[PDB]
Amino acid sequence: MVPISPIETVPVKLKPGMDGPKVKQWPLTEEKIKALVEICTEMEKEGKISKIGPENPYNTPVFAIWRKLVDFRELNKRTQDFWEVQLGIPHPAGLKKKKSVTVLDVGDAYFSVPLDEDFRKYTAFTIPSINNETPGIRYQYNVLPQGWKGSPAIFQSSMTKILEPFAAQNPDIVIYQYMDDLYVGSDLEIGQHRTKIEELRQHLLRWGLTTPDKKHQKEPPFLWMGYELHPDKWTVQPIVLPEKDSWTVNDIQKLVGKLNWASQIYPGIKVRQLSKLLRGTKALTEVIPLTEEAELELAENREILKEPVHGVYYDPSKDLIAEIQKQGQGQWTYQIYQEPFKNLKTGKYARMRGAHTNDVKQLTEAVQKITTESIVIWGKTPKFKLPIQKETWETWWTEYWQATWIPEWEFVNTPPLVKLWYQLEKEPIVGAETFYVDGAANRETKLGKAGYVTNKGRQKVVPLTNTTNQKTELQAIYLALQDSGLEVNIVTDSQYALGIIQAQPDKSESELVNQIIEQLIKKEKVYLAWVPAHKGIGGNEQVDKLV
Amino acid sequence: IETVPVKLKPGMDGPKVKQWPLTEEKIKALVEICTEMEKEGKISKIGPENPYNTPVFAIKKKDSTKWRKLVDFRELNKRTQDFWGIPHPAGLKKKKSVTVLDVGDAYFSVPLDEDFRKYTAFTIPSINNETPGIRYQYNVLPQGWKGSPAIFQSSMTKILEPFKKQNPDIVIYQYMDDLYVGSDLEIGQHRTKIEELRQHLLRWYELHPDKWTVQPIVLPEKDSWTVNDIQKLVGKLNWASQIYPGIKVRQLSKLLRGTKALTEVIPLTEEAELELAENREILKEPVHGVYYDPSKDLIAEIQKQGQGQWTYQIYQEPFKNLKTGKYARMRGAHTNDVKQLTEAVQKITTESIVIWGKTPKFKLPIQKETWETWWTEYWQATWIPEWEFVNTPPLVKLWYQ
Ligand SMILES: Cc1cc(Oc2ccc(F)cc2OCCn2ccc(=O)[nH]c2=O)c(C)c2cc(C#N)ccc12
Repeated sequence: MVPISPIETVPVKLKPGMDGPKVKQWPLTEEKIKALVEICTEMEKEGKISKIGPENPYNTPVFAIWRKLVDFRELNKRTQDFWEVQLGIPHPAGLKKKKSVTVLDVGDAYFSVPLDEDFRKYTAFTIPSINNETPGIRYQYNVLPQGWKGSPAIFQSSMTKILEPFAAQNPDIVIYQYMDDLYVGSDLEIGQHRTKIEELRQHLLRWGLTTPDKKHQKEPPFLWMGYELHPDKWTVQPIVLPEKDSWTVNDIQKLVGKLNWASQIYPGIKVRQLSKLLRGTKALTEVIPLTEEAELELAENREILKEPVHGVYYDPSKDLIAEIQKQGQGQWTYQIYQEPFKNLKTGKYARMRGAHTNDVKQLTEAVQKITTESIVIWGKTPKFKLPIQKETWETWWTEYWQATWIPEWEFVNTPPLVKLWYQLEKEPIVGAETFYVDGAANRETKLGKAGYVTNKGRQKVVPLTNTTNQKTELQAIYLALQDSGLEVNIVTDSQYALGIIQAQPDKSESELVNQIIEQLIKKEKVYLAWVPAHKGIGGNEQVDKLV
Repeated sequence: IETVPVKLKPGMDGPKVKQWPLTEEKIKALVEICTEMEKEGKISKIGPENPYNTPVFAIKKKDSTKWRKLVDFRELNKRTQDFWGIPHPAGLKKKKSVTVLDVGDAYFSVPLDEDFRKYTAFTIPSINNETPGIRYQYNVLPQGWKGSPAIFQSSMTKILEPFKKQNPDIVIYQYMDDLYVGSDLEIGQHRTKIEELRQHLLRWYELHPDKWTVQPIVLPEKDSWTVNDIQKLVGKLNWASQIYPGIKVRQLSKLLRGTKALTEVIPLTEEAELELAENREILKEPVHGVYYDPSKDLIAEIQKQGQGQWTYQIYQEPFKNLKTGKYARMRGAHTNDVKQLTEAVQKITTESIVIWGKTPKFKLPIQKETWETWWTEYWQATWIPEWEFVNTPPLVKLWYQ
């Protein structure tokens, strides 16, 4: 009998100040009891468990569904925290093409790994005897129980420790490790590859790990985690979109999720009009009608999901390129590729929740997103093709009050182009009329006034109902813009209005602000000056709008 | 050679902090470095029984192509028990010149308390989550930890004792992995003495505090004023009135009377000139009742002025500046705002370390996502400060210009 290499156990403790679980065993049918007796008998014969004496205080409930099911929920609540490296999964677009690839799924994953003996007394459980006229049959685990909190991490660590020397001795092959599966790949010949796979499963057999003996149970195409993996390409598993004349909130969430999942390879996927209906959530039962925008959007999604699209694999010897296009309404779409028309992957970016915004900022955010995603997937930052002129970005970042940066990029011309719509003067304009504006509202009656006086004698005061101070201060500026020439100087005391305009939005949720923007766009030169209120500054009249 | 027991604060579990994505070259650098460190017993591989994690990444210091490993021990530092204290050398900021040395290599000699080692756990990440990350824990004193210098205080004292007894006019301070040495010598003599101290540390960044001071509020001097000029002046004075008590602007605002054009020239009255002069006199004086409170946080605000110029203010209570300044140094940063901001934050933090012996909390004029994406690419400092992000443009920008 060839000795199998010993697998060192991982020391495990319960959470501090806690003790092992004691739970009353559930009553079972005689059939269930017999089934469990047989199963646990063969398991005890296999060494997975062992009978224990009455000394052990701790107990876990067991069920039969025959297949047994030990409910470790309480022990899981009482077991220590573990390090989980399973956050995130490998993305197909990040894989490098290999001439020969093998998939190995280890049978009896958790039952091949020994458990810390000082912890085995906490995994104890009992089998109810017939009619309960005898003491229940007591058992404890000697290996990792499936359903336990610590099983995946320990199994993973053990597997890694076992695989390390083979990997070190084989730089010519690459091994990916995921749960109960190993994915080997090489650019070697098929014979040499199969040979090295035999070597690997032998090396695993030395530690007592079983791999498929036959021709490996899975061959291309591989269906894995919503993906379809083919030898020369990857894609997603076929999309399923339910069609019903009555939609609930949960159905909306599921549809949104599905579309998001499809959007990583299918370019042009949009999800705004459907996500807007997720306001006032937490109620899963409801009937929400769809607008024409949402219906045409979903029809467009059915139009894109009409024919299959494939992504390619990654070649480190070629440059990494990300191109971005504006879709409108705060929506952005991007394609990451190396060869033209052949995408590695695709994606989208929706603007965040804000009162005001402009295209350049959103583009920047998109760039940051794509950058982080790229670093995760390929470990490098891609070169960018952006629908924005170099000179535009120059003016923007040079005059922007915030610090801002984009990595290496070039201008692609694919309209709509991102542009700066208006620019304020840094100095007062000579020969331009000077509009001193002001607005003020009554807090109680919600009645206000907004207007201006100018150096040429031009005046205006407009009365407003249902308004606030800020609204009148904006309204005054808007009035100054409406009734002035192509060039204009504007004086205001509103830190609010100046605060808004100095953020340079090209779009807003306030109609008044949008109109102010539309006015600015029509102007040639605009100088916006600020002064303190109620300082008795001449030309600035609070008394004119306070009547 | 003897480990001193180190615990955490009551009711605080060890740090669990997500490791952020790293580029391939940085990952390889960290692999090489940590392998070499593992062969030297400085760190050891750990198992899944360790839940704790601290972020880690790679940088390149000044005048060096060699990658350096940097651990973000911030969370572990704030979760580490308070170590007690040496009063800050207030004479350090008063010295003519100060040189900063990297005494980090000395920490790897002293072993770390075993029971505490599980809290210094970190992870080298992999690209595309192909393989699980490599997990290490420290065996010796880690660089970047606040406990490491506190433990090495005695050792450092015994080592620097002869040099201290030799030159009583030389101030020596220690912060984290850095050793600040101040004096009044000549740059050549400074460099040679630094070589002497370095060789003294071997067998066992010129910074001039005198060329930096606080800054006053200055007002323009003009022969002729425009309506705009006077409006900006009145604005700045009205602002400064929040700081200086006796500022009045009524005689200047009286000039603006009526609605005139912004470019129209207004001659000043005698009352206005008098008021302006009085305001000048007021501004020439320092600020009333401004003190430093060691029990309070230091706040640093940074404004982007454009053309490579940046202004900053360190304070505790609003309108009570403890320090003001203007970083406009240009090295290789011409096309990159974020690099400029990062170097600015580093310099300000350094100054703060020299003056008060602790780092300030920053308020950065940058979007969170941008900064979080790019700040590690230009960070040469062994420590890290705390920061937040101001999303609303300040009006005071040109008032510090
Ligand atoms: C994540 C991964 C990699 C992999 O394979 C690879 C394993 C190691 C490597 F270095 C490189 C791989 O792939 C590069 C790309 N690729 C892919 C499939 C193919 O047929 N040919 C090919 O070239 C395979 C089979 C996988 C199989 C499953 C399943 N079921 C799930 C995840 C897989």
